[PDB]
Amino acid sequence: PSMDIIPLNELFSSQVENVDWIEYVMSKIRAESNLHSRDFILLLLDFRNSWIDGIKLNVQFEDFTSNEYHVEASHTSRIIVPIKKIDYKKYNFENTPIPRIFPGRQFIQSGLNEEQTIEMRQKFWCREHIISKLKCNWKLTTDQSVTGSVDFNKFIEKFDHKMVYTIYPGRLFYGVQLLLDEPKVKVGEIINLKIITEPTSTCRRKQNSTVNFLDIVIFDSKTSKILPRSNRRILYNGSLTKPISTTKVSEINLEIIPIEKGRYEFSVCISKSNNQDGIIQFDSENVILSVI
Amino acid sequence: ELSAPDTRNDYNIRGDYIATTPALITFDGNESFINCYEITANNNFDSKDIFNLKVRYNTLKEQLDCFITDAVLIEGDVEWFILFEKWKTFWELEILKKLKYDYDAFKENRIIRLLKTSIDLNKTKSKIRNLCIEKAVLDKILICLNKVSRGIAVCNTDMDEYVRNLVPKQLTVPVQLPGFEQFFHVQFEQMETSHDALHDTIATIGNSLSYTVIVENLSGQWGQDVIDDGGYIFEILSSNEWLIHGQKRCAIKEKRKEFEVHLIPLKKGYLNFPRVEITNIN
Amino acid sequence: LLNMRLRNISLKSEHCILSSLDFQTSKASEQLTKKFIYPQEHNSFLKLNFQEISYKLIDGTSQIELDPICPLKVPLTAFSYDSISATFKLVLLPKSTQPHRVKITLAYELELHPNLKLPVRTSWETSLVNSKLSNVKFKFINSNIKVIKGEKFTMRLQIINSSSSPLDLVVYYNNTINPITLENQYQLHNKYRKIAEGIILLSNDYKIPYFADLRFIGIMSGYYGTLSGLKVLDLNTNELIEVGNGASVLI
Repeated sequence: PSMDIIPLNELFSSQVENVDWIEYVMSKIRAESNLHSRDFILLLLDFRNSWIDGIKLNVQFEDFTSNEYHVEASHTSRIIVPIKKIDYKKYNFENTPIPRIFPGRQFIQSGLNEEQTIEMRQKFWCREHIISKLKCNWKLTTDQSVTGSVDFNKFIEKFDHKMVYTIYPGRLFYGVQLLLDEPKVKVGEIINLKIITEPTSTCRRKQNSTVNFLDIVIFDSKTSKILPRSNRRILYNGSLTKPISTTKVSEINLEIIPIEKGRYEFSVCISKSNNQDGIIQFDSENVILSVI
Repeated sequence: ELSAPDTRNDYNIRGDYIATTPALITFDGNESFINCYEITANNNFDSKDIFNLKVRYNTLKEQLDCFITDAVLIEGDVEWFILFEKWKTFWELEILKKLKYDYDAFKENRIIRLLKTSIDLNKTKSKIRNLCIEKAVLDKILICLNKVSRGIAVCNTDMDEYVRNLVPKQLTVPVQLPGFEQFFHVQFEQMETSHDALHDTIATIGNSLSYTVIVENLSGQWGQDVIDDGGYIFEILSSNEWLIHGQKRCAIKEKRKEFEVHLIPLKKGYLNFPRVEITNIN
Repeated sequence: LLNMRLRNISLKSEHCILSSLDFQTSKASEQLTKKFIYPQEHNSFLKLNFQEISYKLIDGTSQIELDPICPLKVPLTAFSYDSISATFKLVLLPKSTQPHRVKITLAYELELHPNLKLPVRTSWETSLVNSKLSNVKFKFINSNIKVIKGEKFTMRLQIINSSSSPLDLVVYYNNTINPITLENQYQLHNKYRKIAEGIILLSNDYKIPYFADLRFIGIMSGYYGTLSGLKVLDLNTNELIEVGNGASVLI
């Protein structure tokens, strides 16, 4: 009787690799050596028992396995499954499925009809993707062999707006990777940084400013980003604002002339304009480099 | 471009900025455009010469109206054969009072007049009459630069044909001081509360004065404050300066002010006055 | 009037009180004897500190400063040793003695002996989270102690009630980015993103009915000071009060 979805950022380590989901994501990422994280989001189910004995609670999503999740009498327990997030460059998701009573009533939509009619379509189609694989099998604790399932279509409520862009990239605007030369540069050396941006199908709401202003912000990999005047820390050519199109895969550059450092971090944001409160999204792509 | 001076220095500069991926790297008088230059020193120590910058700037106010001139009202080479030619200086007495929208040219809205005087200006056809591909077809192009303002119409495509290349070239001082020495303080932290995970800012200095001083500040802590008393122990090498600290307290107004108003001072052994401090809390 | 001395005391509330005296060279006295020293062809002074001691002023007591000290002698300098006091509860201003022994010097003889002692009071003087309604005090039974390694761990919110309806309330973590000078927008966004996404709280709406265990897992690194998010909520309208307490490095 609740639901929450949380992304993932830490690669993790081998000595803690004994709980099921981290060894699942690590084992899945032993091959396919382009993804590391930020693509293996993590959804938080919370099973609650309204009965009078323990149950054992497996869950299998796709090839995910579980432990012997021993639940108790009236005890809520939280069960953690990892999913690769729904890519909109493997699909399109602009289809309403008609129900099973073809009564031909042919009703209205009655909102901003290009926005909510496909927005709630995005909601219950991502709900269709979550429902259509998630499988549980439960047996009562040493007093039966009652091995049944537990259906979910009376349980998963809707998706709120956090639980759309957490599950579905393509709710927010630009897909961004960050292509870098080396992570292990010495001090006196010059590095081209190369972000690569992908404008989306869901830029169709505006089209007005084809130009859209980004930023590049540099974090210390503790906290507390360096200022524009990055004195004795990092050096660069020109103002970092460096526009992109809402047309195609634009590229951009800087020249991170490093000076007297270690363990930096680079990430962007999207600002649409020059003014304050123009900023509309903050990406989370955080490529770190070290300086020796 | 920053380059060599007029001596036989041959300094191994490697930093530069040519606009190589754009040709139009804009600027709008509120942001930075920081340009950085690695001037690595040659076979000797770096001297005190005068270097020279080379900036090939241009104002925006000639660039933006080329699509308002060579595209909007000079399309056909017969419609711009004689219509422009006998009134080019009349066009340059017309477009010089354009007063374009350089107050909202940050976000969008390039190539718009900002409504200085739009309606009274069309009386110029009366007292002087020329070819109607200019005298009657450019008032529509004056409306086409009044409305129809494109946010970014790829303005580097129609730039290089008419943009003049101004070139300021200022000096560059390499301004500095002259006293080279060194230091190396060593330290070992004494427990206060718990280790807070200390992080380093830096270690370098440059100074020359009369009754000269060299002040230093400690590292940066990112746990709970009033932190561990750093106990320090000197190796005040290669000189004889004057110490002023012993076993400070690392999140406070204490400062290991190793002053130097004294002798044993070599001169000009590097790019400036330098004394590589390099404190070590290990 | 040869070496100006000052004592600075800082009140570390989670430990003892720390007070450090500080010697200096007193420049308005150094140029005095510099004039006669360069009259006798000497560049700087050679005062020798041979017996420096802080004693706890009482009927009779003495202490020992919190690191090591040799018998030193410096020309134009400053030194500062630190000694730990005892953090008083309320209203007892302790006093100290702070004796010293500067030995001056001349041409291998004529060591004019000096001594000084400035006795004064060592009181400069500039984690329970109360409920702020009915003294339902919360304290973690191991606060600020956790070196986890992205493993599970358990804590202990020892709630202390009025023992008058002691079964009332529910904890929760609120994994949601709060909705908030442009880099003042970005620092608040990075703080609110790393708060609401780094740890999970495996017992979410635990509904406590007076210990708790509260197992977390913690999926990103970094020092999480003050551990925000971990709210409780109680029988009245909105007792949405924080814990504001406890911290964990996760590496």
